[PDB]
Amino acid sequence: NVFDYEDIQLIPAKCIVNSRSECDTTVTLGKHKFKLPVVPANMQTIIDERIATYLAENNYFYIMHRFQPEKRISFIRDMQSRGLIASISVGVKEDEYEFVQQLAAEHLTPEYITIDIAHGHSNAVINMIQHIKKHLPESFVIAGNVGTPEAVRELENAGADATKVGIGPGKVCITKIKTGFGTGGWQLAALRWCAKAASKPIIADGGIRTNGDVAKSIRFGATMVMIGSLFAGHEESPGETINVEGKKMFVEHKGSLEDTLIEMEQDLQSSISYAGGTKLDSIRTVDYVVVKNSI
Amino acid sequence: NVFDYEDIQLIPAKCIVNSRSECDTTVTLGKHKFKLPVVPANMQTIIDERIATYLAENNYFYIMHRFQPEKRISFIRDMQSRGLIASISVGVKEDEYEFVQQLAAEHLTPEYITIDIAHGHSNAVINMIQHIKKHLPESFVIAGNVGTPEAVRELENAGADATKVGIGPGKVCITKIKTGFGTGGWQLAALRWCAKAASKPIIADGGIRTNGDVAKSIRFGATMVMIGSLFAGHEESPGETINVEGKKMFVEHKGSLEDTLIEMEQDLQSSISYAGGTKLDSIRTVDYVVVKNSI
Amino acid sequence: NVFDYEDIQLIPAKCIVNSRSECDTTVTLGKHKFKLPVVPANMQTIIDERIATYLAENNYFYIMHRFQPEKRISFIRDMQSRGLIASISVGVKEDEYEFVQQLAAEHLTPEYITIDIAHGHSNAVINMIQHIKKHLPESFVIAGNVGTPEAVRELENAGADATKVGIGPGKVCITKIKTGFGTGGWQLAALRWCAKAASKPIIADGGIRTNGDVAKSIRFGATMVMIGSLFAGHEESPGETINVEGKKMFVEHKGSLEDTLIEMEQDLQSSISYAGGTKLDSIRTVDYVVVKNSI
Amino acid sequence: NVFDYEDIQLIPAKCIVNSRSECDTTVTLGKHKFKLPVVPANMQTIIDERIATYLAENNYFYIMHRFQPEKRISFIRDMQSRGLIASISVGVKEDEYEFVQQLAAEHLTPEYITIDIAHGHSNAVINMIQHIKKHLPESFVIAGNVGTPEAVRELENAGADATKVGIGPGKVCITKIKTGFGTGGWQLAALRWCAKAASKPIIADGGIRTNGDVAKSIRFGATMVMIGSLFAGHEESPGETINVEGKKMFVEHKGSLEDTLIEMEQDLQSSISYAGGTKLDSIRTVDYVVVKNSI
Repeated sequence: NVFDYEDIQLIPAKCIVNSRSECDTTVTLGKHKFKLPVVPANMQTIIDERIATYLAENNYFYIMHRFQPEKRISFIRDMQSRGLIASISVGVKEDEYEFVQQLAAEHLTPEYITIDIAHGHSNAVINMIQHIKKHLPESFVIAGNVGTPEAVRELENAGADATKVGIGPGKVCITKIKTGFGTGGWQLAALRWCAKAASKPIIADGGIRTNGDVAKSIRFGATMVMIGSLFAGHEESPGETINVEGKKMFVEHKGSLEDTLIEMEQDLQSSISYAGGTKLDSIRTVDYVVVKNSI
Repeated sequence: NVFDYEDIQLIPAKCIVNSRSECDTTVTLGKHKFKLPVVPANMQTIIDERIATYLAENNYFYIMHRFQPEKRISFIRDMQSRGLIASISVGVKEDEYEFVQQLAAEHLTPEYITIDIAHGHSNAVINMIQHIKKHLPESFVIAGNVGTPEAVRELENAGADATKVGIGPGKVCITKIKTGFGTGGWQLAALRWCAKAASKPIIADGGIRTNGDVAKSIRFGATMVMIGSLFAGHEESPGETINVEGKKMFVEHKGSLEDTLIEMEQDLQSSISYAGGTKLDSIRTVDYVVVKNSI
Repeated sequence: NVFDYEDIQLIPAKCIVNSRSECDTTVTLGKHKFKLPVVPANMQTIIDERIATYLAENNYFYIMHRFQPEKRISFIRDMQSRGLIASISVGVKEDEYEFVQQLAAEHLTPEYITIDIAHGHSNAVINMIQHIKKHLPESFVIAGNVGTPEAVRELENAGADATKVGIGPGKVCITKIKTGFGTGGWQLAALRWCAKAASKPIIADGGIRTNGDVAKSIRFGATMVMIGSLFAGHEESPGETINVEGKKMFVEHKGSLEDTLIEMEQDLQSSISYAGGTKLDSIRTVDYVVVKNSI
Repeated sequence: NVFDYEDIQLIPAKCIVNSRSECDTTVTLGKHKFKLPVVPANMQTIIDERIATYLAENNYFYIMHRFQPEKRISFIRDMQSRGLIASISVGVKEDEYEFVQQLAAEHLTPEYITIDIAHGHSNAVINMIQHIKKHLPESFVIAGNVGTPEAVRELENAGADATKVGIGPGKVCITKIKTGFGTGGWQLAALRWCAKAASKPIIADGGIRTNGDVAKSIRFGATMVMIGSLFAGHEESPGETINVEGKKMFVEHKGSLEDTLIEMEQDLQSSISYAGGTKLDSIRTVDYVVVKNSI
């Protein structure tokens, strides 16, 4: 009964809008509303401070990476002084306990904290959730990564306000190849399985290959969809651009992040049109089929 | 229980003809009889006025595109004055309401009108059917595109004389990739599903890769099969031809449309031979299997 | 429940021989015994008179093609005068009725006659069987091609001494692509299905890609296996050979037919070894599995 | 119900270690403990005397090949005099009966003897087990190769201390292609099937493509995993190395065997981490899924 993104087709329902433009693609996560149910991967190869500022300035969700952890206290302070959301990443080591205590003492509370660990179903993650909720009670805590309903439950019960689902979701990623474990090759069914157990929002993390996979993630129960590859290789992205005969970034060149986000929004409005609704939640009650040949 | 064209093999029955030439490939749609149960895609990259005249002059069904909508009233008038069928396309916008009223006033009635919309299960399409049937009662109305039995039913009930079935049927088309919705990758099973509900003729639209897929569409309940790629890239087709070392059209060169239609007819006679009959409907009662590896 | 050659693995049983050389690969068809349960395709691109003489001289089964039908009466006479089996092909047209009568009058009786028609489940084939059995009662009659158990039954009941099973068996052959009918992509399961109904020997025709597919055909109930591609492109084969940097025939070059037949025999002895027997029929009672990914 | 390595994903359990370094990857086979549950293929293209000495000196299991059988008595004597395990291969021919008797007479007892035959379910193998156990009772006897639970049972019952499972396990190996028999294309399910019957340790032989397949073999019941390709093409391996623009060995160049074994150990510690344990046996009780598209 297991499948992935490429195996699913959603079934259209009666169209009730006269134009895509009528369809509302917004979503709320905790106390804030955002333009789209998508978020760039919280990695230094995908996001940086300039991209995060663009995103927050235009009401798109972001989560900053923790590659330069010494910069996070200033990052928070600065975003919040421009009236922008501060959304950061933390780990679970002893120095991250101090970091959090530090924040509590300057009375900085980031709107969002993501605990970002490969194998996030652990007491290390559980204790960090409990520590964060003690010292920064107003922070919205996203915990992961997990791959099972028992894990989602345990993390929600520890106090997480959301969980991030995906354990080496790519079909040929390192985790899958080297360990034999994870959601690689069945990420969509894994998401469904985890979502059926969840009382709190889920961020679906990875395995996204097309804009249609965003609608599919919403059907099987995501609130936010975390995306790597589709956001990689924009002019704004980390790295260098390579007439000539067509650019490459570090593998091809996708142009402007802004155009990509607009197209994502348009494609998602089309999805809502086909779902027979006018808003994002309409995607959640469409029927679907599992196709025979998907590759 | 879902599959597509490549997964199906039809099972032969006792041959009762001494020659393919004995097999009748004709079909009727409304008040007219045609040579073959196939029709070119109603798009400007596939059909034009010269091709439509060839087709009507030789008793092949066609449906003209609406890319130059201002030419349709003259097109109708001219075909009908040469004793040829006029088969046109319309949309659902306010100006198409006027267009239809225009026709009613010059007492032009095209034999066939196709309402051609991407997501055709809509009140926009339902109201256009009702408008057409009021002002041009003698016009044979084909409505689409749809992908479900509830849609076929609703459109038939609104007054359509046929429906066109297929929602981004190609395995790697835009609709599938960008929205996650439609019949892409299971077009044959979608056709079967829709056909079981239908009281009126169905035009099966797209996913056709081989001439054998025409017989397969007939088995699972099509009356006409709408074809794009197989008709693309003929000398007569829109675009330009490119010794040398073998032509290309815009991707390869298939030669003469007339030879393609002859071969389609011969291949279809072979299908009837294998079906144990002498006419097209014999294909409808053959057994079939769903193969394991189809790619 | 349908599959093909690539989906099947046969399961080994306790080995009871000390050497492959102990295993007997012979088979009987009618009144004669042959070295191997394989036979080249009866086509002019695969067999000719020199190859047929080699085969008969060494107790391998052959069936000559009918591309030069005027030569068949002399071919029979000449083989039989060298004490060799005469095995020919016939069609079902009125002149083939005369041909047969001709034979009856010179009291030439070929040991084997193959009625070779694409869609062999027909009254044309049934009447030719009955005609042959009237005028040449001692001839062993192989009739085909068929693809169903009802067809095998009808042909056996008409008087055939064997049937040939396969209707466009190749995964990308003409019949499959152009008509949508036949055993293409499920030839092994088709063979099994037909074999369960049969009271007389079956020749399994086509879809053979490896020497292991010969054992597989035997398991699912063949007596002789007709092979095209594996016998194509030998030095002895029709066509022309193309240092240099390695030969081609018309697509690569396989060397000597004799070496190919020796290797086929050795590979088949290995199959019998793995089947836990010492003779060909041991392959018929092994267990098997249907694998998940076969391509 | 049949599958292979590529179809399986193991499901993570709650992580209980603070570091991979906490996880114990050791295994015992008979009277000795080794670093890893892996062993190089006992073939001259993979192992030699220098590699065997490295392995034994560092507490990795090895099994020497028998390509130069005249060297085995000296090999044993020499290893054992350096305080190293002697692990050799034997066949089942009459001269191997003498070889064994020879050993018994110089009172050389190798710690490990592997009876290495393609089709090892045979009385030839059964009698060699019984001969070995009579003349060298202290030798740990591994018998194979087998592919069924009845074979494992018969060999265990004859006196084998372990069995080696795999009959042409590779997807495109000779045995599969030429005979139609064996575990090729379903090696993991074959291992599971055989393991459920076994009272003694199993060595899983072949079909390993990734380090994650080691954990998968452990889940479905291996004690040691025999590996060919992943160990082929190291600087230390048999053959010759080919700036320049990147080395090849005989197909690419993998560098140092020592680095490969370290990485294998690290990857396997990660597997134990994901399995929710601290030792190898934790992998044995994880849940798993069978994915839809695996290629």
